[PDB]
Amino acid sequence: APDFHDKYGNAVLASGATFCVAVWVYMATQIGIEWNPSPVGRVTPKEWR
Amino acid sequence: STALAKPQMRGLLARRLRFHIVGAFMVSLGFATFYKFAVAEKRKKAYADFYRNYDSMKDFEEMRKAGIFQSAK
Amino acid sequence: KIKNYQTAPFDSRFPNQNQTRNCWQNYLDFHRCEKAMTAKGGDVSVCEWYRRVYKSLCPISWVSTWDDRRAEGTFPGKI
Amino acid sequence: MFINRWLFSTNHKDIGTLYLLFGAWAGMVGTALSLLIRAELGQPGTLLGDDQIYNVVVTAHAFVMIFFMVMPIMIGGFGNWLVPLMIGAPDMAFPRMNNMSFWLLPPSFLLLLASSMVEAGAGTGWTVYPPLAGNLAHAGASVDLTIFSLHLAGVSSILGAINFITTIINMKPPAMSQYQTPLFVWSVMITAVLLLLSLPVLAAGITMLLTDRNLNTTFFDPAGGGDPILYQHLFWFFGHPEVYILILPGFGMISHIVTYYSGKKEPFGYMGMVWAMMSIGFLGFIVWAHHMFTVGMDVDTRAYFTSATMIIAIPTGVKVFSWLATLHGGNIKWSPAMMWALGFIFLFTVGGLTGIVLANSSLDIVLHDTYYVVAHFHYVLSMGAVFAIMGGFVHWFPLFSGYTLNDTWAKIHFAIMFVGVNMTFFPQHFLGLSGMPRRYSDYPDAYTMWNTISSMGSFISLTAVMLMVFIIWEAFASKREVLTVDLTTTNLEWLNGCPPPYHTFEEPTYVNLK
Amino acid sequence: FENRVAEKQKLFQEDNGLPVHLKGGATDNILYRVTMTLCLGGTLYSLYCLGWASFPHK
Amino acid sequence: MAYPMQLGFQDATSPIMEELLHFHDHTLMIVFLISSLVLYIISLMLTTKLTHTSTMDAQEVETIWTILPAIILILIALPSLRILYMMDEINNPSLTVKTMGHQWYWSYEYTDYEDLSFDSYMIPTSELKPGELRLLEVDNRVVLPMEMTIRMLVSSEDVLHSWAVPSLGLKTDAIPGRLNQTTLMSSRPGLYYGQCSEICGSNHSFMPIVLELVPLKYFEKWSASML
Amino acid sequence: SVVKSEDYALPSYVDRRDYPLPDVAHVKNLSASQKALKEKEKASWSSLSIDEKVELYRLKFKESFAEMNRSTNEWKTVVGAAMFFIGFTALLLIWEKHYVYGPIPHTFEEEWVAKQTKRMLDMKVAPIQGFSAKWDYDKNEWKK
Amino acid sequence: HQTHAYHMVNPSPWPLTGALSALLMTSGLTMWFHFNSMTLLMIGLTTNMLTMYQWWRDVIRESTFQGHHTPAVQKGLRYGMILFIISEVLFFTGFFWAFYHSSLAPTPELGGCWPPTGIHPLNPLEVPLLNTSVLLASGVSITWAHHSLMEGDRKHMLQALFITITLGVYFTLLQASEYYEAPFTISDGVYGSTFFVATGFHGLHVIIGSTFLIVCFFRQLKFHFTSNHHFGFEAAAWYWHFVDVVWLFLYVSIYWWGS
Amino acid sequence: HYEEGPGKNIPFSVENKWRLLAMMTLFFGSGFAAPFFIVRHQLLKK
Amino acid sequence: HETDEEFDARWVTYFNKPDIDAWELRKGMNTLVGYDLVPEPKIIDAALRACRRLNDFASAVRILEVVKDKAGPHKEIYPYVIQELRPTLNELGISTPEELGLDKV
Amino acid sequence: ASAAKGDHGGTGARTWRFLTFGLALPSVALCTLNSWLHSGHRERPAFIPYHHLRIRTKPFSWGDGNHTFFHNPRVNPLPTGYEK
Amino acid sequence: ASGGGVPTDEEQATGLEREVMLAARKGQDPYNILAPKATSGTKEDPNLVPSITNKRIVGCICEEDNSTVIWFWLHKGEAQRCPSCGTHYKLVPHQLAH
Amino acid sequence: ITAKPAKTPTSPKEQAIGLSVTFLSFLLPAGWVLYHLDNYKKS
Ligand code: HEA
Ligand SMILES: CCCCC/C=C\C/C=C/C/C=C\C/C=C\CCCC(=O)O[C@H](COC(=O)CCCCCCCCCCCCCCCCC)COP(=O)(O)OCCN
Ligand SMILES: CCCCC/C=C/C/C=C/CCCCCCCC(=O)O[C@H](COC(=O)CCCCCCCCCCCCCCC)COP(=O)(O)OCC[N+](C)(C)C
Ligand SMILES: CCCCCC/C=C/CCCCCCCCCC(=O)O[C@H](COC(=O)CCCCCCCCCCCCCCC)COP(=O)(O)OC[C@@H](O)CO
Ligand SMILES: CCCCCCCCCCO[C@@H]1O[C@H](CO)[C@@H](O[C@H]2O[C@H](CO)[C@@H](O)[C@H](O)[C@H]2O)[C@H](O)[C@H]1O
Ligand code: CUA
Ligand SMILES: [O-][O-]
Ligand SMILES: [Cu+2]
Ligand SMILES: [Mg+2]
Ligand code: NA
Ligand code: NA
Ligand SMILES: [Zn+2]
Repeated sequence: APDFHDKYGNAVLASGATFCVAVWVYMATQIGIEWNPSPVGRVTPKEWR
Repeated sequence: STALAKPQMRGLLARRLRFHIVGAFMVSLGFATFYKFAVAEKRKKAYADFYRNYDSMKDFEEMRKAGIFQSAK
Repeated sequence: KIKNYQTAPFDSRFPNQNQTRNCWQNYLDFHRCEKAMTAKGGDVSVCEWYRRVYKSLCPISWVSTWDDRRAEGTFPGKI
Repeated sequence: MFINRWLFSTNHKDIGTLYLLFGAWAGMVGTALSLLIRAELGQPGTLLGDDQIYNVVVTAHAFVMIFFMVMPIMIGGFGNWLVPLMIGAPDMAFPRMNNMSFWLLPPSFLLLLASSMVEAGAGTGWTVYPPLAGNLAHAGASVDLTIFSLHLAGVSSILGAINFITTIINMKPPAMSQYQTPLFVWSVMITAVLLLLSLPVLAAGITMLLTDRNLNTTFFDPAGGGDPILYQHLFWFFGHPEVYILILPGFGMISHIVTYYSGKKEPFGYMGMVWAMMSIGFLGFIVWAHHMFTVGMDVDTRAYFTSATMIIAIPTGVKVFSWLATLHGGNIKWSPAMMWALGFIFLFTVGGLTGIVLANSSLDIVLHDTYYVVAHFHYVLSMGAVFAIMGGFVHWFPLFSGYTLNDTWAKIHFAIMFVGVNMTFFPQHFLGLSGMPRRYSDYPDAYTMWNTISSMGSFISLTAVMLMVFIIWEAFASKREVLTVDLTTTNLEWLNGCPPPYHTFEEPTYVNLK
Repeated sequence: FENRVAEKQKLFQEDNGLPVHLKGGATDNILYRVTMTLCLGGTLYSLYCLGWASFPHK
Repeated sequence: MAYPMQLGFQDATSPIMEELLHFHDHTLMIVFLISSLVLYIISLMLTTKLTHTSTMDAQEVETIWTILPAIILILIALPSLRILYMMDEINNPSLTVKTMGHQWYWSYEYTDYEDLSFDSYMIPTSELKPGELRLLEVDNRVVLPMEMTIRMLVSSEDVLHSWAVPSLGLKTDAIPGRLNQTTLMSSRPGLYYGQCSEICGSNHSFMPIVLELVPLKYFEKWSASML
Repeated sequence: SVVKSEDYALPSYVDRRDYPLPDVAHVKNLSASQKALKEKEKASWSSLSIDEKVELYRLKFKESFAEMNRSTNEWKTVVGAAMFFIGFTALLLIWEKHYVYGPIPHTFEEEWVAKQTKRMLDMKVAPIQGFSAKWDYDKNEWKK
Repeated sequence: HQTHAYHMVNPSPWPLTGALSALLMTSGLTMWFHFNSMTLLMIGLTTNMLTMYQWWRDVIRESTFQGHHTPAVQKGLRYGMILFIISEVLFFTGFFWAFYHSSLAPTPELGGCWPPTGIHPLNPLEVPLLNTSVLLASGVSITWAHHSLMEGDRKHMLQALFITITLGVYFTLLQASEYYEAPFTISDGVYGSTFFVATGFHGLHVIIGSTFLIVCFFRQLKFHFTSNHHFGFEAAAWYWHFVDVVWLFLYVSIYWWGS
Repeated sequence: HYEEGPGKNIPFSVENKWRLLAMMTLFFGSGFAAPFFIVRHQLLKK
Repeated sequence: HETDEEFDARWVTYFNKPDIDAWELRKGMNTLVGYDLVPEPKIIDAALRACRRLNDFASAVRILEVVKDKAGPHKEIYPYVIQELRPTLNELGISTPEELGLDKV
Repeated sequence: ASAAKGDHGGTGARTWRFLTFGLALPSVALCTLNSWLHSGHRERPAFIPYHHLRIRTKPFSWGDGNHTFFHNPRVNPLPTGYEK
Repeated sequence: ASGGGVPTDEEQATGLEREVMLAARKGQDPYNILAPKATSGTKEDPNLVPSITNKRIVGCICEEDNSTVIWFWLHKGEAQRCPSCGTHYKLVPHQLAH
Repeated sequence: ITAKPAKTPTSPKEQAIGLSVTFLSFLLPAGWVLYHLDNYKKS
């Protein structure tokens, strides 16, 4: 007889995967976290003195 | 049809071990070669090339003119 | 009489990272030399080298504490 | 009856159970402190306060995880449950003294909590170095409550060590030599010798700190002719053996797990494993000053401590390769406990290798008191001692309780924790090499990205810890009672059923000499 | 002095189900009760003292 | 100083720190190789249905896995100890500078000739000038002559501290009642940063070090101006 | 058939591919017809039917090798559930950033960082490999 | 019914009361040091003595009166006591390390010399030498006691054991007088610190060992020991030789070489 | 004697799974909560 | 130590013992499968005939299954062994696991 | 060494009693003689307020906080000198 | 020089200590202090395993110096064999301590 | 290992309840404290 994994395995995998990606991408980009990446290739240096 | 030939039946696990350990050893030499060329020697040459014609007084004068020093304007 | 003093040179008696006894010994040597010279009718300028060395090596607060204690009568070294 | 049984116990299983419950509770405490650390560091700036509250939290995190979680679980818990069963003994040599070893630990933990509640806590580091820890820079009762906490934990372990050594030497079947006792039994006995020799030296050092603080001695105070570095020698003379105390019982449980889930009757190279554990225990006593490479020691001394520290890799490597050779040709059972043990082998090896980097005094100048050290020791503690604990707990939970865990939940638990601990600690190598110091509540801006990832990792480990509690609850809630266990012929602790009767081996095993 | 060990061996081997720490008689129970009362009483008081030392007294 | 997303050591500013870089590259390759080998062999042991569970003879293979690690350890210890004693060598400094650690700032004393000493405190974040680095700048930098051998002497007047400058490979503990010695030689002018490296109370995180390396003539005039 | 807790000291059945012949039969009690089947097994096995042979196997053994070695879909549940709880953890991290963390220091404002970057370049931070080495002082731009 | 020779101990309250007594003594010391009060401390010391008294009473009941100490149980107690003494050796070892560390490298605050400037050590040929002869002599008398017990001689056992105890008491009274007469104190820098903490823990161990010998003396008076079974006396004798050997190391290191 | 067997060799009851859940929640929850409340106690002093 | 041929002969002799009992049959097969080899047809032949003397059809089928299992991924070994045993299988009436449907998951 | 006695026929109570009364206790009696002889008070030295001595970083938990536990007025000066 | 007054074990040992003493004098080991010596271990000459109940755990050290011990319950009845080396063991149940 | 079927089965719904209660018991008191940190500090 089919067990829990035969019945619900595909759906747990698919839904867990999709939820996990969505909420980490959201947390990583949408709530103002400062990653402080490298300025190399990204920041235009500005006169400071 | 035709009979099947007798295959090797003994020491199959030991044979697989021998073959993959030698493969691990040849990969280990290949990686050390890559590492010695991509990291260690690269670092040796970046430092040597930097200092070969390095002019420390000219370096200082650039820093001084940019205004970074307390002791030197 | 050998000057152009820049800083205290390497001393083989004190070759290790811990330099506490180098500072201490030259402090004692200077004040021992000064006491000998002050009494016996001589001149402290012969003591100058020790004074330069201990001034180079010794934290200001150590000298100042040791000086205070010599004044008080409580300096535990022999001078 | 309840009081008779659980407060007045003279039974090695019940006392073992008390130690597992105590360590589990301490692990919740240590986990919360670990999250407070990573909340402070999870974004630049100041969250809780300046370095005083922060390092009270760091100090408590270390003491709780070491003395109230790992040691009571490995030694008090697994050692009391398994050691007498594994040699067919009817109990420990000193079953009533065994109970006092346990009951000294809640008082010890109360003194540590008290220290953090009075004054401004003991913000000293778990090394408690003076003068920061003396009566001028840490005036008031917190540091003394810390010292007394350690005294009680130290008495608890010293009496335990005496009990374990005596039991393992004196209470085997008369035909069984020391070279017919299982590897876990060896690992406990060697751990107990280390405890016996090392803790009295810790006790002497913290006592001298107590008297500098309260009786006007000056062991560590230069104004009296004392020396702050003397304290560091006495502490690390204990502190290096202590980390081998923290891992040796783990090594023994790993040997048993890997043998069991490979379907083998015995670990590869038994005498080599015994040799390796004794060699590690011995070399562990002659290397302590590698915690002191920047204090100002002569260069020949640094050269000696470099080389003697590095040699420990040789016996340790024999154990790692012998575990691999035990897997070789096995009928591999991919149980949750086997996953913990496999993770252990690889991730303990990584952290052992960064220990070898740190053994080089020259390089350690730059790495010492940086997060490279923090990364090293969490690979061997969060992914080493803790993985052996989790592997041992899942494997023997059915023996101790009579009930099975849900294996699928336990695999889920492993996977979450594995992601969380590596995310937490792997980036700390970079923070270390690039110069971030230890025991900082805040860091220059450049260190932001790796601190942010490291704190996110600590939250993933939190989710695994919470899930663990649920998994234990589900087991007791469903009551799936054990029926048959494989390989009992080479795993005697299972042979009296699950759970074993209160009294086992009332009639001793029969073993002849031939 | 005379050797009375045999009498004590009879007393402590009497088949009355008492644990060894109470097997000497009612004086054991009194000593037990005094000890445990002082330990439990003293522990509550240590908790009171912790609670007191946990707060500043200006 | 360290820069964002940095993986490795700060660039070397002294020959000794350059030696440590190459020695770390050498040791890290060995760490990678052994770690990888363990991971690979683990995966090998776990990927076959073939079995062999009878008793296995050990003493043959234990020779290999004791001898090869011993050799590897010697290949680490040799360059390790060469650098150790190279660091210890006599050098004849031109200048001695003392630093005393305090809760929570550093003082510096240049007393070879005049009585020059001063306090060096973190610039508070509210007072940083634009471009300046949070938690790292000080009010009075440790000005020093470049391309010269300097004796640094390190102690403390209260609890332990530790005086560190990563890009010069320097870390020397600051212990009261003790005068620890280290040597410093910068190949380049510039600004070089470090931080207190022993726990020392409430503001441990906030007592940094900044060296300002300049030509000898500038150092001499700065020194005269600081009397 | 039915295994009891109180039987732990007795030889027991196991299906293990490395222990092909366990210490006891899977089924020890036999019906009338199973008894007759065991008597017929004492004569030529060529006279046993296929069904009789399967039944003799199922008396001795519980599962066959193919059955006991079968793979499962358990990995899907494990990996999917792990990703769920890792995803749950981001919710904690969202909550923490919203309700616990205040503003980060002003040194992370875009204009501060641009000026600090110029100043780091002016002091030639890591000029050999790590930082300034990646800036082109001649073309006044980041190296390609 | 068991058919092994080991002792299944009745469930006991004394582990708990001993552990709580440790809480009460340590929180008591904290209150004494920081809150000017001795109450918790005196309660802990009282419960600690009560615990020891009832626990070791029970061991006597279990052995002399109930017969549970088979040879296997005795062998275990032998190992236990040996291991306990090893742990006490390592405890003293930390205090000798402190002493050598400070005296072999005397710091400038001391005058750079040992004994420090201003310290006037005791003469090691006066009372310290007397103390040495006393403890050495007690090592000889306790050995006479041991042999008398094995030979079945009750009177000479008691006489030798009484002489041993009298010597232990003598040492303690001599040491207490030396402490009072000493012109240096525990607050006199690292000299006074190492001197009084190391000899002070040694003197505590003399008092513990003397108490243990007195217990054996009254148990002997009550005929508990047989000519072949008397492990409590053997343990007290081993502990007594340990106290003797520690003295000799103190004498040579601190009183004589450190003078 | 004492009770023997699954669920009986332990100082807490597993007879009702919901009472068990409440006991385990208080037990582990109190351990995890304690450092947060000590942090709060220390901030609320000064 | 011994040649491959001496090993196989010790094992053929073991199972051919006329009055081998059920315990010895199980002990032999359970020990044999611990080795890093798939047993030669002549060994399996002797074990199968021991099954016959013990009136144990089911263990004969199990022995065939374990030959297959010991070959691991080398899918050519088991059909070779069965090929070689076919006259014995026919003489004894031993159906293969595949003929019994016992290779179905 | 062999000290310079002899005996060793066997080891017994009688021999150890011989040693107790014939060597150990006479040794104690002789050192008791030597010590209580060189007894008597010695001139206490001039008081110098050395900063490495008479340490006080925290008051003692008894008395007035300034007296050591076995304070002897005749030979133990306070931080400010001898008592009067 | 030497009277008496110290009791002997024969006079004053009690309880289990005395039972062990007295049994040892008879050459007996009811409390399992000694290791039993093996027979040849055949079915004719099996190792005889005393017990006060109807089953006892045996540990079999199959070959001298094996570190691995093979454990199993031995039950009243027909002799059983070590699952590793085949040597024969037979339980001999009895009456009041061994 | 083999085992009996559960004597008191814990259905998916019961498990969701035990899981939720378990997490809330860790998350809510610590959340309460961290939420009110400001009140504690700038008290
Ligand atoms: C369980 C805990 C544990 C363990 C087991 C270890 C194991 C080791 N540790 Fe670690 N360590 C700590 C916990 C631990 N450590 C802690 C808590 C601290 C910081 C304390 C503090 O300051 O708070 C610390 C600090 C520490 C330092 C001080 C660094 C500094 O503060 O600047 C050093 C220096 O040598 C060190 C080295 C080692 C070494 C060489 C090992 C070796 O035992 C590892 C040996 C293992 C291997 C090498 C891997 C397996 C081997 C092979 C596969 C064979 C081939 C390998 C080679 C050929 C190299 N450790
Ligand atoms: C008569 C000969 C023997 C004398 C014994 C007298 C009491 C000592 C008891 C023994 C304890 C030993 C060590 C305690 C530390 C210090 C005591 C040192 C011995 C002593 O008694 O030192 C005295 C000072 O006592 C003082 O400070 C006061 C000390 C009182 C409080 C003790 C402090 C707490 C002890 C901590 C114990 C920790 C135990 C270890 C646990 C280890 C767990 C593994 C010296 O007197 P003084 O006036 O300075 O100089 C003499 C001048 N005429
Ligand atoms: C830091 C760098 C470190 C690098 C470390 C690298 C390790 C490399 C390891 C290589 C191992 C090579 C080992 C060779 C051992 C050979 C023993 C042997 O020769 O084999 C046998 C001895 O067996 C026995 O002990 C049992 C057989 C196996 C015995 C040895 C097993 C070792 C397995 C190790 C697996 C890898 C684990 C370590 C990897 C690091 C004898 O076999 P037979 O065929 O006669 O019996 C079969 C019967 N027939 C054939 C007659 C039918
Ligand atoms: C000023 C003081 C403050 C602190 C308080 C210290 C107080 C002093 C306590 C002194 C120690 C007294 C010990 C009494 C032990 C009596 C019990 C006993 O001795 O029991 C014996 C067993 O040994 C056993 O358990 C022996 C177990 C005894 C070990 C004791 C060793 C000393 C430990 C003391 C603690 C030291 C702490 C030091 C500081 C770090 C009984 O076996 P037998 O003698 O063979 O008799 C049987 C025969 O009759 C049959 O024929
Ligand atoms: C490091 C471990 C911690 C990880 C993160 C924890 C995740 C937080 C779980 C929720 O915790 C609750 O959060 C509410 C906010 O969502 C708080 O209510 C607070 O906020 C509500 C909304 O503003 C008000 O209604 C309430 O009265 C006020 O207490 C509440 O007290 C707190 O228990
Ligand atoms: Cu100064 Cu940390
Ligand atoms: O300690 O490593
Ligand atoms: Cu270490
Ligand atoms: Mg440090
Ligand atoms: Na922070
Ligand atoms: Na004796
Ligand atoms: Zn056997």
